[PDB]
Amino acid sequence: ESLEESGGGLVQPGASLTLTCKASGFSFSSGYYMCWVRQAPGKGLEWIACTSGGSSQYTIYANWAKGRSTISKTSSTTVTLQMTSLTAADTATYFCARGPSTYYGMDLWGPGTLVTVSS
Amino acid sequence: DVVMTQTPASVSEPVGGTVTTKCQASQNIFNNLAWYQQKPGQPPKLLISDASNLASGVSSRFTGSGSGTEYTLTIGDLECADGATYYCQSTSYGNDDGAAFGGGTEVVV
Amino acid sequence: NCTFEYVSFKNLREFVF
Amino acid sequence: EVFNATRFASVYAWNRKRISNCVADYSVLYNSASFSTFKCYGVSPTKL
Ligand SMILES: *[C@@H]1O[C@H](CO)[C@@H](O)[C@H](O)[C@H]1NC(C)=O
Ligand SMILES: *[C@@H]1O[C@H](CO)[C@@H](O)[C@H](O)[C@H]1NC(C)=O
Repeated sequence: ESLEESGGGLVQPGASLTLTCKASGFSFSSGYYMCWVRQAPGKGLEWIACTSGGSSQYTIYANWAKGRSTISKTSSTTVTLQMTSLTAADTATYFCARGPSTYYGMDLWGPGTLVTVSS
Repeated sequence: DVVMTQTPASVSEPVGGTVTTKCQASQNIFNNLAWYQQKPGQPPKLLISDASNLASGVSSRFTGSGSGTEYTLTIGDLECADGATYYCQSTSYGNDDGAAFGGGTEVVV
Repeated sequence: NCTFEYVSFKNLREFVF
Repeated sequence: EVFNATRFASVYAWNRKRISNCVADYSVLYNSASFSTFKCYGVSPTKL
């Protein structure tokens, strides 16, 4: 299918930003989990959080962003991740990926959206 | 959250050779591993799931092995288009173990 | 369904429940 | 006896057991490496 992101770009330091991932061709059923992952411009990937689909409200947060991220499902096709107290170290490219209920690997990755934390 | 160390940081192999990558887990994961290949300017693409299963459209050259805390990724018959960065990830999404990535490894033809 | 289970006139047995 | 039983039940009418009033040791399940599809949610195997 397809996954798309919107709401990125330039964000002032110390502020809060909202990033939305939109699905096309399927629904966020309980058999698929949303996840957020980031990439530094010249470094590797860093996982952020995930949220189980369907009626379940089960969410998992990373240790580093436990107090600085909030992930929740708004609808079966749109969803938002909010991060607070943005710093220059958070300048990264965010990827929206889906996870099958089998605990298999990430398939159908999003193109990614770049966020810049600068004045 | 489980922390994942991937070695070596950089590897270089000739054309047609075999390149191996080692991924270590702080605690036991019981497989639930995923191997990815990322080209510059491209989102990562899945190669191996469950540390032993190959997905559709994935060449037999990529092979996954290991269990417990030690895992191995082997790429045989390296090609000019295989130059990329490879990553390993635990797939414990709602298990409180997290899905933290390890240090990526780049391959040089 | 069973939710719990337990296995352990000269005589006078005195019980309090 | 639940795991290494003589024979399991059929999938359509599966073997059903209730565990309560017990000191359940999940460490024996955790240490065994014969399991290849240890897939659960809500609780970590080490913190179970
Ligand atoms: C046990 O009792 C009733 C019997 O009709 C059953 O429907 C119910 O689900 C059971 N109760 C619990 C708490 O499991
Ligand atoms: C019985 O099953 C348990 C499941 O935890 C396993 O650890 C153990 O090795 C098994 N024992 C035998 C004798 O098969």
